[PDB]
Amino acid sequence: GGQWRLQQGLAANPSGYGPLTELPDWSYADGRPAPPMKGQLRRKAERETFARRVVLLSQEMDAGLQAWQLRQQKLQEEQRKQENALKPKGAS
Amino acid sequence: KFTRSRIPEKVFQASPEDHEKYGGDPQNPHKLHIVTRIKSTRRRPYWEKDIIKMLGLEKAHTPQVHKNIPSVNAKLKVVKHLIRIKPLKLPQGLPAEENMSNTCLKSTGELVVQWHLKPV
Amino acid sequence: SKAVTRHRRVMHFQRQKLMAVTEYIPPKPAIHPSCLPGLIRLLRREIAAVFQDNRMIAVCQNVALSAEDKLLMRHQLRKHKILMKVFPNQVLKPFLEDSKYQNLLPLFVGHNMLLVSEEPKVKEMVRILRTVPFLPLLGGCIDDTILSRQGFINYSK
Amino acid sequence: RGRIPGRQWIGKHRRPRFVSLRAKQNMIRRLEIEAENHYWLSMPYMTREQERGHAAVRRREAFEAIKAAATSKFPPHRFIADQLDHLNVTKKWS
Amino acid sequence: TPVKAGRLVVEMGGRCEFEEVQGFLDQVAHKLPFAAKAVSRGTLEKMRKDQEERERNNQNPWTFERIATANMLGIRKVLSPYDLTHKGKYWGKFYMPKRV
RNA sequence: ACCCCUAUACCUUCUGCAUAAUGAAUUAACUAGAAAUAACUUUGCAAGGAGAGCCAAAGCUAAGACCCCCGAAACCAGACGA
RNA sequence: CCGAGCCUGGUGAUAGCUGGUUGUCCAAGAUAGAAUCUUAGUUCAACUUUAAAUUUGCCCACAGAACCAAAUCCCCUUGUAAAUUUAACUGUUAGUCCAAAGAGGAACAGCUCUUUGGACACUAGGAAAAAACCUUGUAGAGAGAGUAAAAAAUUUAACACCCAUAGUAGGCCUAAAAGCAGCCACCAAUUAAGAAAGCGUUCAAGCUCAACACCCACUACCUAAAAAAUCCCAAACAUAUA
RNA sequence: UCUCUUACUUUUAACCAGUGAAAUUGACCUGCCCGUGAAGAGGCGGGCAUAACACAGCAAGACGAGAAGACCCUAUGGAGCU
RNA sequence: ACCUCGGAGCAGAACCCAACCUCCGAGCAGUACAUGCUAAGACUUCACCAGUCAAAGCGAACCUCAAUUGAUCCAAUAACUUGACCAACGGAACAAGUUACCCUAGGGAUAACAGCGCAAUCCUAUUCUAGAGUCCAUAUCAACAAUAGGGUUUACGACCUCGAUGUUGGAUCAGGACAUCCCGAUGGUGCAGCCGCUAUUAAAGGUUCGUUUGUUCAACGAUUAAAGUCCUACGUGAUCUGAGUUCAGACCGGAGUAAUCCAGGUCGGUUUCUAUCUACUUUAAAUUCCUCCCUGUACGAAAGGACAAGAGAAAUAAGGCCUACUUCACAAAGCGCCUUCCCCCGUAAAUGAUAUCAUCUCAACUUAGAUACCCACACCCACCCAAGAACAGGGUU
Ligand SMILES: C[NH+](C)c1cc(NC(=O)CNC(C)(C)C)c(O)c2c1C[C@H]1C[C@H]3[C@H]([NH+](C)C)C(O)=C(C(N)=O)C(=O)[C@@]3(O)C(O)=C1C2=O
Ligand SMILES: [Mg+2]
Ligand SMILES: [Mg+2]
Ligand SMILES: [Mg+2]
Ligand SMILES: [Mg+2]
Ligand SMILES: [Mg+2]
Ligand SMILES: [Mg+2]
Ligand SMILES: [Mg+2]
Ligand SMILES: [Mg+2]
Ligand SMILES: [Mg+2]
Ligand SMILES: [Mg+2]
Ligand SMILES: [Mg+2]
Ligand SMILES: [Mg+2]
Ligand SMILES: [Mg+2]
Ligand SMILES: [Mg+2]
Ligand SMILES: [Mg+2]
Ligand SMILES: [Mg+2]
Ligand SMILES: [Mg+2]
Ligand SMILES: [Mg+2]
Ligand SMILES: [Mg+2]
Ligand SMILES: [Mg+2]
Ligand SMILES: [Mg+2]
Ligand SMILES: [Mg+2]
Ligand SMILES: [Mg+2]
Ligand SMILES: [Mg+2]
Ligand SMILES: [Mg+2]
Ligand SMILES: [Mg+2]
Ligand SMILES: [Mg+2]
Ligand SMILES: [Mg+2]
Ligand SMILES: [Mg+2]
Ligand SMILES: [Mg+2]
Ligand SMILES: [Mg+2]
Ligand SMILES: [Mg+2]
Ligand SMILES: [Mg+2]
Ligand SMILES: [Mg+2]
Ligand SMILES: [Mg+2]
Ligand SMILES: [Mg+2]
Ligand SMILES: [Mg+2]
Ligand SMILES: [Mg+2]
Ligand SMILES: [Mg+2]
Ligand SMILES: [Mg+2]
Ligand SMILES: [Mg+2]
Ligand SMILES: [Mg+2]
Ligand SMILES: [Mg+2]
Ligand SMILES: [Mg+2]
Ligand SMILES: [Mg+2]
Ligand SMILES: [Mg+2]
Ligand SMILES: [Mg+2]
Ligand SMILES: [Mg+2]
Ligand SMILES: [Mg+2]
Ligand SMILES: [Mg+2]
Ligand SMILES: [Mg+2]
Ligand SMILES: [Mg+2]
Repeated sequence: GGQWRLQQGLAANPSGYGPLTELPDWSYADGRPAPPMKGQLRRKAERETFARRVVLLSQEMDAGLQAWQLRQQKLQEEQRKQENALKPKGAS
Repeated sequence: KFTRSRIPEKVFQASPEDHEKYGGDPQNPHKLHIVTRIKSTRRRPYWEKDIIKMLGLEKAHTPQVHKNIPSVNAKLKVVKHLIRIKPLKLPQGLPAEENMSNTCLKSTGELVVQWHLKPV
Repeated sequence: SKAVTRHRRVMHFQRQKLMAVTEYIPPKPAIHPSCLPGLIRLLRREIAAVFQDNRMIAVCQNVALSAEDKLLMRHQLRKHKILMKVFPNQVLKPFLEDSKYQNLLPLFVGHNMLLVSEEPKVKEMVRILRTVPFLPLLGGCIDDTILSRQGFINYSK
Repeated sequence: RGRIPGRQWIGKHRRPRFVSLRAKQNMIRRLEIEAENHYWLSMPYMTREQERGHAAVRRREAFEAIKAAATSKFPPHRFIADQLDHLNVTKKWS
Repeated sequence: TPVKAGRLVVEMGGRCEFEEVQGFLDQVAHKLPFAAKAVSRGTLEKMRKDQEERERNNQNPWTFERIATANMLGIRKVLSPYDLTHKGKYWGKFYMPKRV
């Protein structure tokens, strides 16, 4: 039922990113939370790594755009600074 | 003789009907691509194997984020037959430092910043 | 093998699959459009002539009559001055229908023949007909009165 | 009764293969995926001139780290504790 | 003498029609070493506009030309460089008129 | 225990061996990688090193660590045989 | 076992040739070429391995590379992480099919020879078995799950009816050429028939077709095989919502 | 000799008693058809067949055993002869 | 035949790129006499060797060409320099034939047999309708050409096998295909009849004996209903043969100086196997000719001359058996005798729709259209047997 699960946004494998795989398997009977599971720890580390790449590539591109802007304004500044320093004489 | 392939530039000139079929906005392009490898590099040229290694898609079905910049798109265009490109969508915005530990990518292609594992 | 062979070469299976996937698909109509919904002017002048002139018009079924017989009968009726007009039905019938001697309409079916003349010399016509037994004298109309075969005979004696 | 001359799938005379439906539905599916790739690579966020140097520092510094490792190869330290600990292979109780 | 697909081999004319010529021309065509059809100006034009009408009317989203020129699925690994211009209508010396 | 499902001995040789290519009945024993020039590693001492000889524009001294087995048809010398 | 006895010795003759080559476990790893009494081998190169030193290596963009096709070279970005050099060596140097461009041969070969790229000499799944085709690669345990490639479709040939006199045996041409051996013309009478499209006459004579009438209407799917040798080869099934 | 072969005796033979080899042998729980495949299958695929086990006979197969092809090619291998 | 060097194509655009692939050339000539000296940086024939270009400088002045070539040692010479069609051109200082009298090591890396691939050649079918057939393509035959098959030849390839897959014919026993030689059924005929020709269907049954050749084959003699075409490791040598062919001896002619050789002939010349496994070892329905009769009938001008229906008489095959002959003799045999039974499909017709006629109909439809064997079963020590290798079987009243 993978295509149906994708159509509902719930991955395609039921062992993927849902509560059925990401909730803790057990807990102590008194009610204490169990130590975190190893696969879930690995998944959370990999998700942090992904999210940190999303922030970087966005901010590297969002920095390159403003660098391109701040360069074209300097080029148009050195194109608009066109005051003739001496004054035309001669046949005028 | 078998060589590399120059793909005409028209293929990447998109149509308004293409926009309504795959809703994306020509003005305001999307910034980051979720690229997943969905075919092998075996039975394929060595240069296509080299690009899959460069793009970091050695494992199949493992998603990678890349820039929607002209240079990366050129490489993804030599391997477009062995991959799936989707736009990375950001509903609640870019992750923050206080939110970087509760993210999930989801099959819709939507990096959500708050994962709770609780019914709505 | 070379790229050009004397026989149709066996393709690679992916190329076979490509051909099968890129075959032509004709447009299919939704509700099947099958299920969805001359000389006659000259001939008109000639029929206007045989009806606005000769007072006697006689219809006879055009029995087979081998050439010599067709020709001979014609020369005898020519003697008593009678014309053998053979004019088509697909022009003749609707003209009768709107030019008012429409009671001759259920009579001009099958092969037919007009024996017309200004002179009502019906007796000679009769003598001929009876020499050839397999001819009917279907009917006709003298002095604008529709008459049967027996009426023709009466207005004959 | 029906033998293909030689090996079946190589040569001048092969055993004929035909395309089933699922084989065509599989090829059609991969075609739709590739067409959606053609669209999402048709709207570049940046232009080449706009991206001409936006990653130069990160790439240069990464290669400097690679050079740092490949330069910092050297033999490991040796220890008198590591040498004298071998004397414990004759540590008797009494 | 090398003959390719789409070349007229003989031409006839005069105070005659296509039926008259078509009889013995189809006989000769049949005995020719390649596929061959007796054609007129009208029938040749009708064939070409029939092929154009079929190409415009095709309801298949996937054409050989599109897939081959875009290297969709990496299909140039089983195609030939001449197939980029032949577009799946030619396979060696054989022309396939039913392909669009 | 069988029945059920899955599974084309091994070695050598080769582009490729279930091959109907080689070898093998099996058991026990016997039966096949020898060293230099350098290099590298680890000690010693160090503009010198080595228990004469030799090397030395950081070397020299010492050590460690690498080079198989069976098989012709022949050739020659001296004896022994009608 | 005499094309040159036998025995001992040199002798552990020699063998670019065959055969053989002994504990465990991990790892990297598949071959452009040139010489050669050489092509059954070797040496150098290339590729491969280890250890060191250093800095760029692959992918690539405008610009750019000659007169008489696919592509490449060059190449900043960029995405990546390799590269070169120094030191030390072995081994491989008898290659197969597939796709593509060619060449030779028969536009033969499971044929031969080059080139670009796969794959195989490594795993697993599929294509019946299966090297070389497709899916897929990095290894363990599981009586969990989502998938990838992945199952051949086709069945063809009915075609009218009814009618026909005649200028003339058009001329020429001929033995005669009478619609019809050949040539020229191709008018003409009847409601409507070619100085005749096919057949048939030595020539004639004949009977069809095109024309009248007639009438519902030309109904008009435009397509096409079969052969070998032990014994056919899964069993079957047109109809319950992809 | 053959058409066209038959009969008998002796040897061999088979059964009983005594004595007791040889080549050969990867392991075998060792079937038929079609197909496949290093291109000719007991062992692979699809089908079929099938309780177990002696004795006699046969020679179609196990590319049956024997002899590291006598032919052909190669080897910077021999030898005889001219 | 080739072996070294260069240009062009293959190899279209940086480089590179093979074939006993397609073409063309070279093994110099001419000039000069600074064609002296030296020296940065480069190229490079995929290695090395070798080869190539070159600024600046000193000294003067004010090379063309495409290849046009040859290492080391050694030799010559006072020296500078100079020596190979070393052309097998990265060159051994200097060495040919022959071997069937042969030997060894290997090779299925490589030929001969067979298999396999392939189908040029070979064979067949169809399409096309020139032409032949008096006329008339299509009774029959058939060009130019087209489309398909087949796998019998001759080849081509070199994929299994050279630590052996033994061979030509013949014998024996044959399994199979049908593309049918005969026997059956049918359609056409340029079919009067008898004969034929040709096509459809049919593989149950059958398909002779001799002279010469080693002979397959072929010719010839005599028959026959006919004397098929093929496949099966050119079926089958652990069943046989050995004439040929394929070792060592010899002869003739030829080749060579000779040794020796001939894809020419000729005489002679060792054919092993005791069977382990697989498989197999008794599955009763016969065909064909001839004679007489039909009948000198049908048919035909005559000459000639049928098919059905009926009766017999054989031959072969299969199975059995001794009465008599014969080999023989309590019996086995053939040379003797007895028995032997179904169909068979190509087509030809009737009724009748699609298509109110007609039409044999991939319309519904109608017609031509097996029995027999065998069958009960701890009397069994033993004896006998027409039963039998052993075992089993029958009889013993
Ligand atoms: C069997 N015969 C016909 C034969 C044939 C060939 N080869 C050919 O003729 C060629 N055949 C081919 C082409 C290879 C198929 C042969 O080559 C031979 C022989 C015979 C042998 C005899 C050998 C024998 N020994 C080994 C038992 C012997 O006793 C002697 C002897 N003189 O003492 C031999 O001669 C013998 O060794 C030998 O030479 C033979 C063959 O060479
Ligand atoms: Mg095969
Ligand atoms: Mg043709
Ligand atoms: Mg071993
Ligand atoms: Mg081999
Ligand atoms: Mg084999
Ligand atoms: Mg074996
Ligand atoms: Mg083999
Ligand atoms: Mg062998
Ligand atoms: Mg061997
Ligand atoms: Mg042992
Ligand atoms: Mg010597
Ligand atoms: Mg004496
Ligand atoms: Mg002796
Ligand atoms: Mg040795
Ligand atoms: Mg490894
Ligand atoms: Mg040499
Ligand atoms: Mg050499
Ligand atoms: Mg060698
Ligand atoms: Mg994995
Ligand atoms: Mg005994
Ligand atoms: Mg053995
Ligand atoms: Mg196999
Ligand atoms: Mg088999
Ligand atoms: Mg076996
Ligand atoms: Mg036995
Ligand atoms: Mg053997
Ligand atoms: Mg040997
Ligand atoms: Mg030998
Ligand atoms: Mg050699
Ligand atoms: Mg020698
Ligand atoms: Mg020697
Ligand atoms: Mg070089
Ligand atoms: Mg200068
Ligand atoms: Mg040489
Ligand atoms: Mg040389
Ligand atoms: Mg001799
Ligand atoms: Mg071979
Ligand atoms: Mg052969
Ligand atoms: Mg004719
Ligand atoms: Mg061939
Ligand atoms: Mg080869
Ligand atoms: Mg052999
Ligand atoms: Mg063997
Ligand atoms: Mg037949
Ligand atoms: Mg044989
Ligand atoms: Mg045998
Ligand atoms: Mg024998
Ligand atoms: Mg010998
Ligand atoms: Mg004798
Ligand atoms: Mg066996
Ligand atoms: Mg009779
Ligand atoms: Mg009827």
